[PDB]
Amino acid sequence: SYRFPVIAMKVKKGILSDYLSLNGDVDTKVKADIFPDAVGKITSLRIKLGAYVQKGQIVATLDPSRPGSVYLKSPVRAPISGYILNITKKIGETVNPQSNIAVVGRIDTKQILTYVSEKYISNIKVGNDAIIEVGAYSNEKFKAKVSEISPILDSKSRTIEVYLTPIGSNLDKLIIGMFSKIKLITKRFKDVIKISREAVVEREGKKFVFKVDLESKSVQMLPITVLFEIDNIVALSGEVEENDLIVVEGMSALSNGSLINLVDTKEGLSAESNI
Repeated sequence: SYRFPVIAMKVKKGILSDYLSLNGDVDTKVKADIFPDAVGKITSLRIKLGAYVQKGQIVATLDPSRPGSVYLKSPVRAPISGYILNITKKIGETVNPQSNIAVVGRIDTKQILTYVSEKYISNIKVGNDAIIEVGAYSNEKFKAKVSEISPILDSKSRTIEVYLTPIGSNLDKLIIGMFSKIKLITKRFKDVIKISREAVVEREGKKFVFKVDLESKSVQMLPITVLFEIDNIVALSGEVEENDLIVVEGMSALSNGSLINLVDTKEGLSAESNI
Protein backbone atom coordinates (compact mmCIF):
# COMPACT_ATOMS: atom_id res chain seq x y z
CA SER A 1 0.00 0.00 0.00
CA TYR A 2 0.83 3.73 -0.53
CA ARG A 3 1.73 2.73 -4.17
CA PHE A 4 -0.15 4.09 -7.19
CA PRO A 5 -1.94 1.32 -9.24
CA VAL A 6 -2.15 0.94 -13.08
CA ILE A 7 -3.34 -0.75 -16.26
CA ALA A 8 -0.58 -1.03 -18.94
CA MET A 9 -0.26 -1.85 -22.65
CA LYS A 10 1.90 -4.54 -24.29
CA VAL A 11 3.11 -1.96 -26.86
CA LYS A 12 3.47 -2.93 -30.54
CA LYS A 13 4.94 -1.48 -33.74
CA GLY A 14 2.35 -0.74 -36.45
CA ILE A 15 1.02 1.63 -39.10
CA LEU A 16 -0.66 4.95 -38.28
CA SER A 17 -2.25 6.60 -41.24
CA ASP A 18 -3.13 10.21 -41.94
CA TYR A 19 -6.40 10.87 -43.72
CA LEU A 20 -8.83 13.57 -44.79
CA SER A 21 -12.46 13.30 -43.60
CA LEU A 22 -14.56 14.18 -46.64
CA ASN A 23 -18.22 13.95 -47.73
CA GLY A 24 -19.28 12.56 -51.06
CA ASP A 25 -22.09 11.06 -53.08
CA VAL A 26 -22.24 7.73 -54.90
CA ASP A 27 -22.74 8.53 -58.57
CA THR A 28 -22.42 6.72 -61.92
CA LYS A 29 -20.65 7.82 -65.03
CA VAL A 30 -23.56 6.85 -67.31
CA LYS A 31 -27.06 8.10 -66.35
CA ALA A 32 -29.95 10.15 -67.71
CA ASP A 33 -33.28 11.62 -66.54
CA ILE A 34 -36.47 10.24 -68.15
CA PHE A 35 -38.46 13.18 -69.53
CA PRO A 36 -41.96 12.84 -71.09
CA ASP A 37 -42.83 14.19 -74.53
CA ALA A 38 -46.34 15.42 -73.53
CA VAL A 39 -47.87 17.42 -70.65
CA GLY A 40 -50.34 15.39 -68.57
CA LYS A 41 -51.19 12.93 -65.80
CA ILE A 42 -49.50 9.63 -64.84
CA THR A 43 -51.95 6.79 -65.43
CA SER A 44 -49.62 3.81 -64.95
CA LEU A 45 -46.06 2.98 -63.93
CA ARG A 46 -44.47 0.01 -65.71
CA ILE A 47 -41.19 0.41 -63.81
CA LYS A 48 -39.84 -0.54 -60.43
CA LEU A 49 -36.60 0.57 -58.88
CA GLY A 50 -34.02 -2.00 -59.99
CA ALA A 51 -35.62 -2.82 -63.32
CA TYR A 52 -33.54 -3.02 -66.52
CA VAL A 53 -35.06 -1.21 -69.50
CA GLN A 54 -34.34 -1.13 -73.26
CA LYS A 55 -33.85 2.22 -74.96
CA GLY A 56 -37.24 3.46 -76.13
CA GLN A 57 -39.15 1.05 -73.81
CA ILE A 58 -42.43 2.40 -72.41
CA VAL A 59 -41.98 3.18 -68.70
CA ALA A 60 -45.04 5.27 -67.78
CA THR A 61 -48.41 6.02 -69.37
CA LEU A 62 -50.56 9.20 -69.42
CA ASP A 63 -53.93 10.71 -70.37
CA PRO A 64 -54.77 9.97 -74.15
CA SER A 65 -56.37 12.62 -74.25
CA ARG A 66 -57.08 16.36 -74.68
CA PRO A 67 -60.34 18.05 -76.02
CA GLY A 68 -59.14 18.33 -78.84
CA SER A 69 -55.87 16.60 -79.82
CA VAL A 70 -54.95 16.50 -82.80
CA TYR A 71 -51.72 14.87 -81.68
CA LEU A 72 -53.18 12.31 -79.23
CA LYS A 73 -49.91 11.30 -77.52
CA SER A 74 -47.55 10.20 -75.98
CA PRO A 75 -46.19 7.42 -73.73
CA VAL A 76 -42.97 7.95 -71.74
CA ARG A 77 -39.95 6.20 -73.19
CA ALA A 78 -36.50 5.48 -71.71
CA PRO A 79 -33.89 7.81 -73.41
CA ILE A 80 -31.23 5.08 -73.02
CA SER A 81 -30.85 1.55 -71.75
CA GLY A 82 -29.98 0.86 -68.13
CA TYR A 83 -31.28 0.28 -64.65
CA ILE A 84 -33.89 2.37 -62.90
CA LEU A 85 -31.88 4.21 -60.27
CA ASN A 86 -34.69 6.47 -59.01
CA ILE A 87 -38.45 7.07 -59.24
CA THR A 88 -39.55 10.68 -58.57
CA LYS A 89 -43.23 10.66 -59.67
CA LYS A 90 -46.32 8.68 -58.60
CA ILE A 91 -49.79 7.82 -60.01
CA GLY A 92 -51.94 10.94 -60.37
CA GLU A 93 -49.13 13.51 -60.70
CA THR A 94 -48.96 15.91 -63.60
CA VAL A 95 -45.80 16.34 -65.67
CA ASN A 96 -44.30 18.78 -68.19
CA PRO A 97 -41.43 17.80 -70.52
CA GLN A 98 -39.00 19.35 -67.93
CA SER A 99 -40.43 17.01 -65.25
CA ASN A 100 -37.92 14.40 -64.17
CA ILE A 101 -39.88 11.16 -63.77
CA ALA A 102 -37.07 8.80 -62.96
CA VAL A 103 -33.40 8.13 -63.58
CA VAL A 104 -31.83 5.40 -65.77
CA GLY A 105 -28.15 4.48 -65.95
CA ARG A 106 -25.43 1.89 -65.47
CA ILE A 107 -24.86 0.13 -62.13
CA ASP A 108 -21.31 -0.90 -63.16
CA THR A 109 -19.70 2.54 -63.51
CA LYS A 110 -19.93 3.67 -59.88
CA GLN A 111 -18.00 6.77 -58.91
CA ILE A 112 -17.71 8.80 -55.67
CA LEU A 113 -17.57 12.59 -56.18
CA THR A 114 -16.21 14.90 -53.50
CA TYR A 115 -15.08 18.49 -53.50
CA VAL A 116 -11.80 18.99 -51.66
CA SER A 117 -11.10 22.48 -50.40
CA GLU A 118 -8.11 24.48 -51.68
CA LYS A 119 -6.25 24.21 -48.37
CA TYR A 120 -6.31 20.38 -48.29
CA ILE A 121 -5.84 19.40 -51.93
CA SER A 122 -2.04 19.45 -51.97
CA ASN A 123 -1.56 16.12 -50.22
CA ILE A 124 -3.80 14.20 -52.61
CA LYS A 125 -2.75 12.17 -55.60
CA VAL A 126 -4.26 9.64 -57.95
CA GLY A 127 -3.78 6.09 -56.65
CA ASN A 128 -4.36 7.11 -53.01
CA ASP A 129 -6.34 4.61 -51.06
CA ALA A 130 -9.65 5.56 -49.46
CA ILE A 131 -12.43 4.16 -47.33
CA ILE A 132 -15.97 4.94 -48.32
CA GLU A 133 -18.19 4.80 -45.25
CA VAL A 134 -22.01 4.69 -45.29
CA GLY A 135 -22.31 3.27 -41.76
CA ALA A 136 -20.39 1.95 -38.71
CA TYR A 137 -20.34 -1.74 -39.48
CA SER A 138 -18.13 -3.89 -41.78
CA ASN A 139 -20.85 -4.25 -44.46
CA GLU A 140 -21.12 -0.46 -44.69
CA LYS A 141 -17.49 0.35 -45.45
CA PHE A 142 -15.80 -0.09 -48.86
CA LYS A 143 -12.41 0.42 -50.40
CA ALA A 144 -11.61 2.89 -53.13
CA LYS A 145 -8.93 4.72 -54.98
CA VAL A 146 -8.57 8.26 -56.19
CA SER A 147 -9.11 8.04 -59.97
CA GLU A 148 -9.05 11.62 -61.07
CA ILE A 149 -8.31 15.13 -59.68
CA SER A 150 -9.86 17.98 -61.71
CA PRO A 151 -7.34 20.61 -62.79
CA ILE A 152 -10.14 23.23 -62.56
CA LEU A 153 -10.66 25.14 -59.31
CA ASP A 154 -14.24 26.37 -58.89
CA SER A 155 -13.34 29.93 -57.90
CA LYS A 156 -16.80 30.31 -56.30
CA SER A 157 -16.64 27.53 -53.64
CA ARG A 158 -12.80 27.26 -53.46
CA THR A 159 -12.90 23.48 -54.14
CA ILE A 160 -11.38 20.93 -56.50
CA GLU A 161 -13.37 17.89 -57.64
CA VAL A 162 -11.83 14.54 -56.73
CA TYR A 163 -13.32 11.35 -58.12
CA LEU A 164 -12.94 7.95 -56.51
CA THR A 165 -13.44 4.49 -57.96
CA PRO A 166 -14.58 1.85 -55.50
CA ILE A 167 -12.94 -1.55 -55.53
CA GLY A 168 -13.19 -4.83 -53.71
CA SER A 169 -16.43 -6.71 -53.18
CA ASN A 170 -19.63 -5.90 -51.30
CA LEU A 171 -20.03 -3.06 -53.89
CA ASP A 172 -23.64 -4.16 -54.42
CA LYS A 173 -24.42 -2.51 -51.09
CA LEU A 174 -22.75 0.74 -52.21
CA ILE A 175 -25.92 2.01 -53.81
CA ILE A 176 -26.09 4.74 -56.40
CA GLY A 177 -27.33 8.07 -55.04
CA MET A 178 -26.15 7.40 -51.48
CA PHE A 179 -24.28 9.80 -49.22
CA SER A 180 -20.87 8.72 -47.97
CA LYS A 181 -18.22 9.77 -45.53
CA ILE A 182 -14.91 9.41 -47.21
CA LYS A 183 -11.60 8.79 -45.49
CA LEU A 184 -8.94 9.65 -48.05
CA ILE A 185 -5.52 8.39 -46.98
CA THR A 186 -2.74 10.79 -47.81
CA LYS A 187 0.10 9.06 -45.85
CA ARG A 188 1.07 6.08 -43.67
CA PHE A 189 3.68 5.99 -40.91
CA LYS A 190 4.95 2.39 -41.05
CA ASP A 191 6.86 0.66 -38.28
CA VAL A 192 6.03 3.09 -35.45
CA ILE A 193 5.11 2.57 -31.85
CA LYS A 194 1.39 3.21 -31.44
CA ILE A 195 -0.29 4.02 -28.16
CA SER A 196 -3.54 5.56 -26.94
CA ARG A 197 -3.41 9.39 -26.71
CA GLU A 198 -3.95 9.08 -22.91
CA ALA A 199 -0.61 7.45 -22.01
CA VAL A 200 1.16 10.58 -23.21
CA VAL A 201 1.59 13.09 -20.45
CA GLU A 202 2.66 16.72 -20.42
CA ARG A 203 4.74 17.60 -17.37
CA GLU A 204 6.94 20.73 -17.28
CA GLY A 205 6.35 21.71 -20.93
CA LYS A 206 7.48 18.30 -22.21
CA LYS A 207 5.77 15.04 -23.17
CA PHE A 208 6.60 11.67 -21.62
CA VAL A 209 5.25 8.20 -21.10
CA PHE A 210 5.63 5.69 -18.27
CA LYS A 211 7.54 2.48 -18.97
CA VAL A 212 6.83 -0.30 -16.45
CA ASP A 213 9.67 -2.37 -14.91
CA LEU A 214 8.17 -5.72 -13.78
CA GLU A 215 11.13 -6.80 -11.56
CA SER A 216 11.21 -3.67 -9.37
CA LYS A 217 7.41 -3.09 -9.81
CA SER A 218 7.96 0.67 -10.51
CA VAL A 219 7.93 3.05 -13.57
CA GLN A 220 10.34 5.18 -15.49
CA MET A 221 9.37 8.47 -17.11
CA LEU A 222 10.87 8.58 -20.64
CA PRO A 223 10.94 11.63 -22.92
CA ILE A 224 9.12 10.95 -26.18
CA THR A 225 8.50 12.56 -29.57
CA VAL A 226 4.98 12.38 -31.10
CA LEU A 227 5.45 11.80 -34.87
CA PHE A 228 1.75 11.86 -35.66
CA GLU A 229 -1.50 11.74 -33.81
CA ILE A 230 -4.94 10.77 -35.09
CA ASP A 231 -8.08 8.84 -33.96
CA ASN A 232 -6.84 9.30 -30.36
CA ILE A 233 -3.83 7.15 -31.24
CA VAL A 234 -0.25 8.36 -31.09
CA ALA A 235 2.80 7.39 -33.15
CA LEU A 236 5.94 7.97 -31.25
CA SER A 237 9.66 7.53 -31.11
CA GLY A 238 11.97 7.11 -28.15
CA GLU A 239 13.64 4.39 -26.08
CA VAL A 240 10.38 2.44 -26.16
CA GLU A 241 10.76 -1.00 -27.79
CA GLU A 242 8.37 -3.69 -28.94
CA ASN A 243 6.55 -5.37 -26.04
CA ASP A 244 7.45 -2.69 -23.46
CA LEU A 245 4.81 -2.01 -20.82
CA ILE A 246 3.53 1.55 -20.99
CA VAL A 247 0.72 2.83 -18.77
CA VAL A 248 -2.68 3.41 -20.40
CA GLU A 249 -4.61 4.35 -17.21
CA GLY A 250 -3.44 6.09 -14.02
CA MET A 251 -0.75 8.60 -14.94
CA SER A 252 -2.23 11.58 -13.03
CA ALA A 253 -0.58 10.46 -9.76
CA LEU A 254 2.87 9.34 -11.04
CA SER A 255 6.46 10.68 -11.15
CA ASN A 256 9.81 9.26 -12.27
CA GLY A 257 10.53 6.14 -10.17
CA SER A 258 7.15 5.95 -8.37
CA LEU A 259 6.09 2.44 -7.30
CA ILE A 260 3.00 0.81 -8.79
CA ASN A 261 0.56 -2.09 -8.74
CA LEU A 262 -0.05 -3.64 -12.17
CA VAL A 263 -3.71 -4.79 -12.25
CA ASP A 264 -3.86 -5.99 -15.88
CA THR A 265 -1.87 -5.92 -19.13
CA LYS A 266 -3.90 -4.82 -22.19
CA GLU A 267 -2.92 -6.23 -25.56
CA GLY A 268 -1.14 -3.80 -27.91
CA LEU A 269 -2.77 -1.76 -30.71
CA SER A 270 -3.06 -3.47 -34.06
CA ALA A 271 0.19 -3.94 -36.03
CA GLU A 272 -1.93 -3.04 -39.06
CA SER A 273 -3.36 0.37 -40.04
CA ASN A 274 -5.85 2.39 -38.04
CA ILE A 275 -7.65 2.90 -41.38
